[PDB]
Amino acid sequence: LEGAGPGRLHGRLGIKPDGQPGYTRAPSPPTDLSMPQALARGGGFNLYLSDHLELDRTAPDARHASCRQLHYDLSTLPKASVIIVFYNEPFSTLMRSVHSVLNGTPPQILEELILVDDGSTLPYIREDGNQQLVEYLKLLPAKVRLIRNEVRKGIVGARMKGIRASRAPIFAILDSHIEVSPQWLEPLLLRIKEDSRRVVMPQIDGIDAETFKHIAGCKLGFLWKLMEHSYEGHQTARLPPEERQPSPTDFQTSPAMAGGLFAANKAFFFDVGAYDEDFQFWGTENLELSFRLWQCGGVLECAPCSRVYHIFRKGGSGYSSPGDSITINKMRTMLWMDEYADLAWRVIGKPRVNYRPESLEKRREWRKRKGCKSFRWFMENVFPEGDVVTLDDVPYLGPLRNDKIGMCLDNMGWASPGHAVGLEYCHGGDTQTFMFFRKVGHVMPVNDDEACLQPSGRLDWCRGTAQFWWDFTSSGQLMFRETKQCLSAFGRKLRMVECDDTDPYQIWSWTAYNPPDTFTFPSV
Amino acid sequence: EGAGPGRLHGRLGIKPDGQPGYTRAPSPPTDLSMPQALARGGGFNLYLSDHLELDRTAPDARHASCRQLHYDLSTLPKASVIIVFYNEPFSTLMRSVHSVLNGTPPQILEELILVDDGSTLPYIREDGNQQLVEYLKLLPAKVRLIRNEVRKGIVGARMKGIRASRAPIFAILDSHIEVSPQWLEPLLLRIKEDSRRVVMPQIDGIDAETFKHIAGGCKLGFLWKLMEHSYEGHQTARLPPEERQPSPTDFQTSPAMAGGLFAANKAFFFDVGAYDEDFQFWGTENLELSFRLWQCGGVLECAPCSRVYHIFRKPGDSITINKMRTMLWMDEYADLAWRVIGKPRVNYRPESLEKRREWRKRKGCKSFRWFMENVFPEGDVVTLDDVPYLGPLRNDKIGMCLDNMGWASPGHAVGLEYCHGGDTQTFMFFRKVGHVMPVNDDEACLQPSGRLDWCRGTAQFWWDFTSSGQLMFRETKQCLSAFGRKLRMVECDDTDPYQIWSWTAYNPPDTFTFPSV
Ligand SMILES: O=c1ccn([C@@H]2O[C@H](COP(=O)(O)OP(=O)(O)O)[C@@H](O)[C@H]2O)c(=O)[nH]1
Ligand SMILES: O=c1ccn([C@@H]2O[C@H](COP(=O)(O)OP(=O)(O)O)[C@@H](O)[C@H]2O)c(=O)[nH]1
Ligand SMILES: [Mn+2]
Ligand SMILES: [Mn+2]
Ligand SMILES: [Mn+2]
Ligand SMILES: [Mn+2]
Repeated sequence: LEGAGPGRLHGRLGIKPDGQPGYTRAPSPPTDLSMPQALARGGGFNLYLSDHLELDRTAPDARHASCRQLHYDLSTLPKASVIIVFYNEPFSTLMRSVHSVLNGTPPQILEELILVDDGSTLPYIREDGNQQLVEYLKLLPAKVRLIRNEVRKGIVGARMKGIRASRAPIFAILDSHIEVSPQWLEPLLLRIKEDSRRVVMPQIDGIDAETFKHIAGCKLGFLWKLMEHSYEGHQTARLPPEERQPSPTDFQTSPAMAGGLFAANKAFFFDVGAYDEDFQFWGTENLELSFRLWQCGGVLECAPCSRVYHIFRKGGSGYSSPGDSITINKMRTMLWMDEYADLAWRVIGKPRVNYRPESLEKRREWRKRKGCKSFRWFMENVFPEGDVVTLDDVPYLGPLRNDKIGMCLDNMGWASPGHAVGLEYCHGGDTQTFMFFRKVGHVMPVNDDEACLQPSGRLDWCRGTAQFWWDFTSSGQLMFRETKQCLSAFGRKLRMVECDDTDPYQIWSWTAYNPPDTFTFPSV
Repeated sequence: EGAGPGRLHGRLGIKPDGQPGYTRAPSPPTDLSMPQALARGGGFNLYLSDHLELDRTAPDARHASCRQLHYDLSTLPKASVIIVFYNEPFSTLMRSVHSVLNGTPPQILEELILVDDGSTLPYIREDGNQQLVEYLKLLPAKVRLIRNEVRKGIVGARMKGIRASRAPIFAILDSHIEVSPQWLEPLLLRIKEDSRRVVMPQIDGIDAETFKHIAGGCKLGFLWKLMEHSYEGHQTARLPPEERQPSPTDFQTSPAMAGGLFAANKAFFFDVGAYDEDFQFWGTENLELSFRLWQCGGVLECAPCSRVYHIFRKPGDSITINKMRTMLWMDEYADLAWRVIGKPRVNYRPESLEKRREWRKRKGCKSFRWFMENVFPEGDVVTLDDVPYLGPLRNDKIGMCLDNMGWASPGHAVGLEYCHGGDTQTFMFFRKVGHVMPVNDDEACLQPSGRLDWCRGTAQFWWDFTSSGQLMFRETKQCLSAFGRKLRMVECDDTDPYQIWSWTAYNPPDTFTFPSV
């Protein structure tokens, strides 16, 4: 288009022949607006507001002041195809994303913008509907090209379609509800140019769901629930001294990624394994990629100078996925965890589903023909700062039983942090199973490695502090280091008392965790 | 203690002197009024129960083929029978305990837990005549009484028993029941082979007035009023051919449960969520468990060889709440269930309900769509596309809507009234059976006579809503007309404005958003 300049590097977007925008902008949201139910009608974010906000919405520059003091030679960088996959995404969010990309990315480095309709059922995105999307696209450069799936395949399914259709040496995947900051793609391209084996991910800022205000705020690990988790304080303390507070312009390696939003050399991406194409809908596809990448000769970095705003959803869901899809994706990811899969399996509930075993083994066959390294290696070199680097760091996993009263601890059915622990009759169920992390002395319910027992008799969010460090003595006591008192089950009440090996009420029996050397997947 | 067949636990309830510790009452009076006696007894004739023996033999209701089975008692897991009760009469409560001990081998019965849910009767009291507490001393040690300081409800009372149970398996029973031979043996074997199975005995009946033993429908669905309903005729026909006439000895799956008489592995039960302990007093806890059980990796089966007789009898806010909480497990279908029970707006404890929404997602429980397509695919509404119309049936010519006239119960006539946009003027359509029904009662069906009647899945209730807007009845090929504020059938003709109706389309959201408080 024409009108090129700073702020609209691809020209004035969204103008018809007449010269007036082809987007009917909405008036200010109502005064009599109920916010808690609007975040459901909008599918996670306030849509009355997004519809009233302009598609060419300026956004503050969130990169560090030192990041702006850089220079990139556009003529010497490879072009890249940005891929935006979307399903039933509202018009305002989807176009504001495309606008933000086209407005803030030089055309010299943007080969194309591929939009992937993953079987949307909205009338504006359907080819048997009002045709608002397709019609409006003619008002965008040819770079922007829409492609569809006749049926919803999921993130993995839709993302491969975009990458497979991409034409550039590099692709950059983005969400359909995003806004970028200046020079967001330039750092990624330069980094992948010098080593095609690097998968680089931008730092993700936020667009508030309710207010749409721009909110600011690199190393990311994982939880044994098979969820991404940001490096905590005690984990950043285990870092090498010179990497504990890296500079704002440095590329920092990350054990894991936050799911989507990354750039990668297309050829390499297909040679390090693309995406397990049996992963369904939403799920843990971000870890299988993270684990697989590192073990098979790749690098995962984050560029603090490449920042992108993202609408994290709140009090609502944008789409509906089946209940089994999440467990399947986790089971398949456990293939890359080797012996540690035994623990991951118990945290997610020792589940047994149809994880498509036939195709999962062919990935194991692929894994061995590629010579990919082990997860123990991964844990010892890529994520050595984790609380569980070896399965010896989980010495006890099982019921915490007091023989005197003949009972064991019980989460009372809610393993989520915040509620109180009670004494009940032992039935050997997951509700009465507890594991121990010796690196931080955390006593946690098996089904949630974020909940930690405290002297108060209740669970709370696990922090690697003196407020959660427990000691399991040789006598069998649960001693709390800070106060140096031991936990007693006297009268079916949880109390702290002077430690004393003669008090049978404070002697506990905790099963030892001596799992196998190799995890054998379940049956179907 | 004198043990043998018929009294597998020995002679129960005898004092040291050698005389029963229960004074039987004489035959009920001849000048007895049944309606007044069935009131003092609380549902069942208590004058008779008091005169009936606690060691009352009962006919074996099991199929003759069920008796040709063999169980090795030494290889079966012990089970804790839990009987919860509130203000249950002595005779009925004890005849049950006697029947259990009399018809259950001691090797497989770890204990029998009696749960007093805050009874206020003098015989059940720590400050009363102490009839129950004393008489229990004359029963084996297996029998253990425990109480709740205040009436907590079924959910509250049953959990107290399950938590107090010490056996790998528990069996929940009513306080007014009598068992058949080998009632517990089939259940234990089934749960031993797969701890994920929740097995239910088939329920026979004890008449309330005469106390006759009555023979007893193993497949159970549900209504959009959130009530269990036994598979109707047209529903059993949608079953696969190999399950339309199941054998008397085969275990048959049931989408839902009809009251809380079931056995389950204790560990499994607590991992499948157990019972929403925010459910209050009596209510629909049987469906919330059923939906949750199936979606979270469990099975609900019925054992036709395990039979139990049950004496069927003859606050209000708790019930609406329990239904709201159950709708959490229905996903988008809650929109339909919500309008059928009257768009209620109450304090459903929206806080603790979210902990279930997280609990459900942390467990990876499947969707209600899955449930309806795999567990209850024989239902009349498998998808919300099976309910295409929901709204007033309006005739623009006379400017009126249909009206249930304030009753909605089957049997009453439909009249024509002026549209006010209320629930009494709302009607939904089930396309699998062509039922025109009032929204507040999916058991009432429009008929050509101009009246509602019990919905039966027959050609006698199948309506067709044409593209022109007519209500055509398939059997007679006649259309409904509102000529003269009267409902009558006329030869169909799209040019007649009196037989053209406007019915709102039902295109609900993709996810149900609960109301506020
Ligand atoms: O079956 C699906 C599910 C999601 N998405 C899209 O994938 C992108 C990433 O998912 P999402 O943003 O919902 O994940 P989040 O980052 O919010 O956790 C979004 O544009 C979704 O609309 C898709 O195309 N198909
Ligand atoms: O607040 C209550 C109400 C009832 N029950 C007992 O729970 C059992 C099942 O209740 P209900 O009488 O409704 O059984 P149904 O008659 O529906 O089979 C009976 O033994 C009741 O006495 C109880 O423990 N607490
Ligand atoms: Mn997103
Ligand atoms: Mn943390
Ligand atoms: Mn009953
Ligand atoms: Mn019926």
